[PDB]
Amino acid sequence: WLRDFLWAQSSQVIQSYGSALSAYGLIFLGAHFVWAFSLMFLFSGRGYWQELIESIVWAHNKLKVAPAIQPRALSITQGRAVGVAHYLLGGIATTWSFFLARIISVG
Amino acid sequence: WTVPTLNPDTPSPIFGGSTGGLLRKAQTEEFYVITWEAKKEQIFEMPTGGAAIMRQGPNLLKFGKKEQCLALTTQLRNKFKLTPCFYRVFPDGKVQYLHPADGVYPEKVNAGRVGANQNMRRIGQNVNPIKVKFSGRMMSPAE
Amino acid sequence: ATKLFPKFSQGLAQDPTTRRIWYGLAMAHDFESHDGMTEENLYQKIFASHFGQLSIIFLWTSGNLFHVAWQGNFEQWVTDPVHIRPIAHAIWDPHFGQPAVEAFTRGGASGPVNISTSGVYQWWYTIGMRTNQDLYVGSVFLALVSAIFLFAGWLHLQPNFQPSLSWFKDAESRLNHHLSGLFGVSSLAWTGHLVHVAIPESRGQHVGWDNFLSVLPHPQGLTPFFTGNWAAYAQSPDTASHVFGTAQGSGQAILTFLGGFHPQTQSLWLTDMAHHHLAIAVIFIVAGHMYRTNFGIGHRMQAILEAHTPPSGSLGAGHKGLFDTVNNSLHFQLGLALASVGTITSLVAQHMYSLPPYAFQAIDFTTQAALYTHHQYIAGFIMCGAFAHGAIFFIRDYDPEQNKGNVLARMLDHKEALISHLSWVSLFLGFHTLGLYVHNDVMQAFGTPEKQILIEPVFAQWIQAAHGKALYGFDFLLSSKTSAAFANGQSLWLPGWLDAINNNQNSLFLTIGPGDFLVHHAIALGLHTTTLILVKGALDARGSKLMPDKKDFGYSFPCDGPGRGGTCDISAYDAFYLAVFWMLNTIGWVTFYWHWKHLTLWQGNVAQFDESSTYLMGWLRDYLWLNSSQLINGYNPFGMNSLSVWAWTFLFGHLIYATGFMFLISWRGYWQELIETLVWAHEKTPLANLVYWKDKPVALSIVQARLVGLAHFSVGYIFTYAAFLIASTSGRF
Amino acid sequence: MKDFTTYLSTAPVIATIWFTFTAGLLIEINRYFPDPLVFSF
Amino acid sequence: THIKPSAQVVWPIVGQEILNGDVGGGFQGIQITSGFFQLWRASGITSELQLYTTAIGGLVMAAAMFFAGWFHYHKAAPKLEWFQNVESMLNHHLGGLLGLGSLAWAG
Amino acid sequence: IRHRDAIISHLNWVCIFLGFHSFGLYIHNDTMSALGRPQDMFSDTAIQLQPVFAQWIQNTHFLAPQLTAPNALAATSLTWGGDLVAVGGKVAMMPISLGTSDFMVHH
Amino acid sequence: DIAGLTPCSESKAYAKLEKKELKTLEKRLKQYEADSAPAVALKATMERTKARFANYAKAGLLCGNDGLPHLIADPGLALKYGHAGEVFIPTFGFLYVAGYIGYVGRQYLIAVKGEAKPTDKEIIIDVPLATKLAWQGAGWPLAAVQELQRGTLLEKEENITVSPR
Ligand code: CLA
Ligand code: CLA
Ligand code: CLA
Ligand code: CLA
Ligand code: CLA
Ligand code: CLA
Ligand SMILES: CC1=C(/C=C/C(C)=C/C=C/C(C)=C/C=C/C=C(C)/C=C/C=C(C)/C=C/C2=C(C)CCCC2(C)C)C(C)(C)CCC1
Ligand SMILES: CC1=C(/C=C/C(C)=C/C=C/C(C)=C/C=C/C=C(C)/C=C/C=C(C)/C=C/C2=C(C)CCCC2(C)C)C(C)(C)CCC1
Ligand SMILES: CC1=C(C/C=C(\C)CCC[C@H](C)CCC[C@H](C)CCCC(C)C)C(=O)c2ccccc2C1=O
Repeated sequence: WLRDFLWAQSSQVIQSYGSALSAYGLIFLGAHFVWAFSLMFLFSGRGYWQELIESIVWAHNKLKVAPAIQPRALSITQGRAVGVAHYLLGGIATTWSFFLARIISVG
Repeated sequence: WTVPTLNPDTPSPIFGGSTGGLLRKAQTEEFYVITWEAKKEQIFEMPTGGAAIMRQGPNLLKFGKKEQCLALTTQLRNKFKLTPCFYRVFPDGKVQYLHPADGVYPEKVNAGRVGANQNMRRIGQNVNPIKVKFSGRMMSPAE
Repeated sequence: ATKLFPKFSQGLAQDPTTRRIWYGLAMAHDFESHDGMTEENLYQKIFASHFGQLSIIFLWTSGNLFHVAWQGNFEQWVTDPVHIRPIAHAIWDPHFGQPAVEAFTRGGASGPVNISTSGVYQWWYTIGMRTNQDLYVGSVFLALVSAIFLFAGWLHLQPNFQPSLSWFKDAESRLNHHLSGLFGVSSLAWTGHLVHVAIPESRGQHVGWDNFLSVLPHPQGLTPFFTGNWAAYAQSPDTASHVFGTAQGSGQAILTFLGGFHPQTQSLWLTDMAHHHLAIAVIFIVAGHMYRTNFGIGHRMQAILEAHTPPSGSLGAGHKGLFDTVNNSLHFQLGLALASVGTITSLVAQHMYSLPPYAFQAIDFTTQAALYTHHQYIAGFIMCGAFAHGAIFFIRDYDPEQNKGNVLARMLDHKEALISHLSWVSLFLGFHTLGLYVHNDVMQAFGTPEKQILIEPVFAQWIQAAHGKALYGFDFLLSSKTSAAFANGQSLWLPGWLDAINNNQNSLFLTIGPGDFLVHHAIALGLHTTTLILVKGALDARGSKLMPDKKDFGYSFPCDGPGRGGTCDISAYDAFYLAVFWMLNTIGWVTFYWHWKHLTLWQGNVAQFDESSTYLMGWLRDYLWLNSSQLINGYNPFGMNSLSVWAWTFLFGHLIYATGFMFLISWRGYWQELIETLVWAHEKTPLANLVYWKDKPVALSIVQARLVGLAHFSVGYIFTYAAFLIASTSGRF
Repeated sequence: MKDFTTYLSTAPVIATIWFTFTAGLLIEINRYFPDPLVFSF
Repeated sequence: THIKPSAQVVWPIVGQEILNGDVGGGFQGIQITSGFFQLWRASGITSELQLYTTAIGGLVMAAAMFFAGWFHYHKAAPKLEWFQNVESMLNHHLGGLLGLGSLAWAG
Repeated sequence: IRHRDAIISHLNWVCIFLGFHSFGLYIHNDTMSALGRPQDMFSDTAIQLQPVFAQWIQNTHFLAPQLTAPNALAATSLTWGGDLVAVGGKVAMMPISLGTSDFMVHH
Repeated sequence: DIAGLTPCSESKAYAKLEKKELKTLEKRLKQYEADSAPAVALKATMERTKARFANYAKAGLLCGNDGLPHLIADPGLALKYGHAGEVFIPTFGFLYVAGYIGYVGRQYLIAVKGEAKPTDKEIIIDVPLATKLAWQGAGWPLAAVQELQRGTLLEKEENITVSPR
């Protein structure tokens, strides 16, 4: 499945640059981006980002640009939801780009 | 008030059987028994799973974990307004009373229960972990 | 009841669950969290553990030597070292098929063997070894050395030899000795070896134990040394017609200053290596006579630190109180050591490829790739551990009252500025590097490669031209023929240095373009973000606004509950944890850049990198997709070849990485209820409830499964890239 | 329609309007000045 | 059998006119994969005007649905005992929705 | 809810059983073909796991118009078997064979 | 000839790339009619390509061995050899706008701090105030340096820090 499906049938999506299907290659790469971006939310936890955020809020307070709506890290449930959303979006869109770029050319 | 002795003659609610009941922990280490006197027959919710019918009068119920007994305790206290009291039973027959350990429920004062594990300082007045280093076991500065 | 395995922790030995086993496997070397541990006993157990690590290292080198001597072809490799492959060891796999035995029979062997990519062949050939007997003897000697170190570790655990605590806290004599003897006399003896053995063996003359008291390293022995006529030792260097290992164009000098590369090995001369280690030896021996010992002269480091307080207290109390801070803290010294070791491991990597020391290296491409990727990933892990132990210092060893006003407290006083500025740098670099890469991607997609943001790295090119690379025409310092830096070193290193740096066939100061610009800025992104995470964890190790009592919970604790909005991955341990991902990504970018630049150099196709590396579909297609062609065809339904092991390993790492995803995304509480169901199933299944556990099945804890997912992740990352590297480089070359 | 104009003053509607305006401005700039790689004019 | 189904034209703004591929029929656009052309041929459309009026009918029906939501919330909203007539809802969704709908589509 | 433990325990066991006997087959083939033992793989050639039930159903629906659906002129799909329909040179639909690979992927 | 780069006006790979792209577009063009929408579109794209290449070659860009224009980020090398409008001038062209955005945001925040419910003027934008500040913030460098010189740009250490500062 690596060789003869995911590597062989990927020749149409990664060489689509400069052609009509180039947007498919773009959404290939961007979907690979979003999928991996999801891993920032799935592998991590809120308590790190709250402390990073408050060290940033210190810099905003120092320059008198701290917002009235207090910046919080996303909920735990929200972190998992964002992560699964970006994961599904990126993976499904990677598959979408790969499928369509392959099959519009060879089919 | 005095510590009540567990009555084994107390009947149990009408339950049709589950799979969330007792395990080998009951036979080996410990299990728990919760009792309460009901005014009517009410279908309550078992913490193990499924619904059982409590009996009019006293009831008794076995559980493998104290959290189960206190879950049912808050359910019977909040939804049915009862006053249950549970124990800890050991397989050798030793019974240990647990929840209203003074007679009244722990959120209410009793005028004579002793304060334990109370640090009389502020949480920021705790020492640094360098001062409690090499105290034998790994020890928190709260001690 | 109470168990026996965690002898070092009685709280774990009373655990009725499977958590005892894991946490005892993972608290074994945290000696300061042991039961009944004192500081002196801590230092002593660490002394013995260092002895054990030394013994293990030396046994490891002995095993490499032994297997190269036994199952390798070293006597054959020294004959034709540009066309014979290095054999690591032989394979006895009863699972092999006949095609696999037919396929792993490489390098002139009589059976299946593994092609060495560790470079030990080139190293051992450079330092004077030409025989399998030499490596056999070296293996025996290093195993005896390992035995000696093991016996010493047992010995210095004995009552009359158990060192005192102050002996460990004695830093001035340890530093003096580890600078003079361990560093400079070791370099002196290595220069003695080079001069006596390695250089004459490179000049064809065999010099072994049996004749090194009977032959001379120089035709005028030691007369030039004791009469100050030291240039006589740079008399007749090796010519450019020299061939390594024989006496064709040999030369008689032993301490030259030629610079550059040997023309036949494309590696450094052994003669300026000897002069190098000689100068290093003298400098380290003079440096080792600095600190105060039992002889009345020297420095006391506490005095240097306490005297180094600037006026205006721009540093606060200066370094007052830092001597007792570093001396009484093992995590501080460990973090400094890991910082320095990782930085010099990065130096080893960045220099061993451009200035390749070992003969017939730079022509073994897979060896170069493996060595660089290896030492870079080692450096990344070591540098992450540095900050991790800095955090553990802040928690376990830091005293705010003994560091009252010094630089180390001044860090914690302005920690928010450090974290926020590191965050700004990371944010800017990521925004802009990704933006430029996506822009070039879109321009390639829209058929217009001429609209890319191709920024010429003129700063690094200016540096290279200052080093004498005339490709860019800055004509600045060493490329300027009419300069002072050029005219002064012309009787010295310069001729070879410029012949080696203006040659575009070696890795010495490769020419760079906008792809190099973009990927160096990606490297900056990774470094700054990794150190952001790590520095943040170290500084907020003691407290945050979400948790100001974090020091009271230790280094690695799971969380502070769902309260106060949520406190998941709030420890410093989890900051290190999240930084390991960004480190693996940083080093992956680094090694991708290295491997592709060198795959295009070795194939003569640097134009492919100069064109495709400016956009990320170039990196995907022309690097990852293109160079995977032989790897994944290592085995097909038609058959297999020697790359099948690397294909299987590739898929192996792809499995392990993804398996770490399981411990990384799914968290404990789904699995604990699953295991509750399985406990019911086992207790109620007939003929199987007869068999019962002694340790209660529980799910992996939070911190534990974090570590486990990180380990599966790192192992899969590393194995996948190692397989890809070795297979895409060994498949071509 | 004080409440309706308050609604249009909300964060997402104002962001939609402002980014629609910004994107349209950049788009019309890139139409009337195609392929602006450098500042030559 | 020769012309690629396309129904999305891209504006020529920043170079994305390369996405207007040579699909066929003297056309330049994005080759759609939703299968609307086959569905329309199977419906017997054979004219772009019928698609135009179907679009206008769809917009009319959309406005009708939104008017219906506003009505059945703000003007005349049903009681709980109306929703709870699942017997009627099933009888109707089976006779008229899926029965009469299939009958009309058969017609 | 009273016997959810039995439910989930048997479901867990079947998930483990299927994971092993469906993916470890792929791992076994990877290990065999990597070791150079293609006669030890799970293939249509070495160790056949033929999907005989689905093959029988294919043949039962291919022969359906002859016996069990006499008023049908042909089968519902050409995927059961028989002749292919090719339109415009391209294959519209043709019989689909199932072998060991299909067994493994279905599992 | 800064870093060995050839100017794009005399670069050969640059011209080869122009010819390649135009050859691709005319290859697409030959399958269409004289005056059709695809033909006019491809002709317009060819003209845009020709104008783009001409304008990049006119602007004095430096091209590499690949024929692609390479930008010069160094001021001093850009100001000397006439490449300031590549990275250097657009640098300040960006920074004006970016500090303008940031200063308008800062001014809006400081403005809504004083109100009764300051958080509701952040989910619901006070568009009058926002537009007034967005118009009067065009002098953000002068006002920013004047707020900096008075000491009223930076908050004192009333900032919320942590237990170990
Ligand atoms: C972050 C990195 C980055 C950078 C530096 C650039 C830079 C650029 N891109 Mg790339 N791009 C990026 C990321 C990036 N992009 C990403 C991530 C994508 C994928 C979405 C793209 C996709 C992309 C495409 C598809 C195209 C570009 C284009 C461009 C160019 C645009 C020039 C322009 O619009 O002139 C604008 C010039 C100005 C002077 C406007 C400045 C802003 C204001 C208006 C100035 C103020 C004046 C005045 C006071 C305003 C009046 C006030 C008003 C309220 C009335 C420039 C080279 C175009 C191009 O040709 O590139 C060569 C192009 O076609 N980019
Ligand atoms: C001359 C006397 C002397 C010597 C030789 C040593 C030597 C050593 N001591 Mg000892 N020590 C001494 C005096 C001395 N010490 C004194 C006086 C004290 C008390 C005051 C101590 C107290 C002490 C403690 C408490 C410990 C040691 C330890 C060690 C070991 C350091 C670990 C190691 O192997 O890294 C040596 C590594 C290097 C030399 C490499 C660095 C050199 C350069 C910079 C690296 C780059 C080039 C590289 C070498 C190239 C490699 C190429 C190729 C070969 C691969 C080493 C064996 C530690 C140990 O291992 O315990 C057993 C330890 O825990 N020492
Ligand atoms: C000279 C180097 C050095 C030294 C002496 C120490 C020493 C110590 N470290 Mg530090 N550390 C180091 C390097 C070092 N570390 C590096 C390089 C890193 C970054 C990777 C860290 C990161 C780190 C953290 C984050 C923590 C420590 C901790 C500790 C302490 C206990 C270690 C422990 O739990 O043992 C037991 C450790 C293990 C059993 C390791 C788990 C297994 C590893 C991941 C290997 C798995 C690989 C796998 C088997 C490969 C299979 C391959 C196969 C599939 C083919 C101890 C003081 C801990 C501590 O002090 O607690 C407060 C702690 O929390 N260290
Ligand atoms: C592809 C995956 C990926 C990406 C993009 C990032 C990105 C980032 N991480 Mg990392 N991270 C990842 C995986 C990833 N991470 C993983 C797997 C882990 C392990 C859990 C971590 C752990 C980690 C830690 C521990 C930290 C970070 C930090 C950061 C930030 C670094 C600053 C930076 O470069 O800003 C540049 C930002 C980007 C490149 C991403 C934004 C993308 C574009 C530019 C935004 C706009 C797109 C578009 C217009 C919007 C469309 C949305 C909508 C309209 C549809 C940045 C957001 C650090 C941080 O927060 O410091 C600031 C930090 O402390 N991350
Ligand atoms: C313009 C006419 C109008 C007006 C003034 C109101 C006014 C009101 N409605 Mg009514 N309503 C209307 C039309 C109207 N409705 C219609 C047409 C429907 C049918 C859908 C409803 C259905 C309805 C329900 C079911 C409810 C209300 C409620 C309300 C109250 C507050 C609603 C609110 O917060 O709106 C602000 C909300 C919006 C602007 C959301 C609009 C969502 C639209 C319909 C869909 C857009 C989706 C979009 C395509 C997604 C794009 C994705 C993006 C990322 C690109 C208020 C009394 C609520 C109420 O009484 O609670 C007390 C309530 O529960 N309304
Ligand atoms: C490649 C990644 C990977 C792998 C191998 C697994 C594996 C598994 N998951 Mg996990 N999971 C993953 C990613 C992965 N998951 C991710 C990314 C998520 C998203 C969060 C999840 C979420 C998740 C949930 C939510 C659940 C699982 C479950 C399962 C199990 C079901 C299959 C099974 O038991 O078959 C048997 C095992 C395998 C197929 C694994 C491969 C082993 C092969 C066959 C070789 C065996 C080696 C053999 C013993 C030789 C040993 C050698 C010796 C030297 C040690 C299994 C342990 C389920 C579970 O535990 O309940 C059943 C479950 O409920 N997983
Ligand atoms: C957390 C912490 C820690 C850790 C930390 C770390 C880890 C750090 C690192 C750091 C690092 C890692 C650093 C690095 C640095 C570097 C440097 C500083 C460099 C320098 C350089 C130079 C100076 C150069 C010079 C020169 C040149 C330029 C070239 C040529 C030659 C010469 C020499 C001239 C500890 C434990 C301590 C504790 C506390 C806190
Ligand atoms: C799935 C889906 C879809 C589609 C769907 C469809 C297309 C459906 C259809 C449906 C239908 C198509 C329906 C129909 C219906 C109809 C009706 C409902 C009618 C009625 C009528 C009536 C009611 C009448 C009556 C009468 C008359 C008038 C005659 C005489 C008698 C009587 C009275 C009876 C889509 C993809 C888009 C999206 C997703 C989902
Ligand atoms: C990155 C990350 C964060 C930090 C993400 C931050 C808090 C929010 C991300 C961006 C927000 C949405 C700001 C974007 C801008 C605002 C919408 C306001 C608009 C202002 C202008 C840009 C228009 C978490 O809080 C988290 C929590 C639990 C598990 C994983 C994670 C996690 O991975």
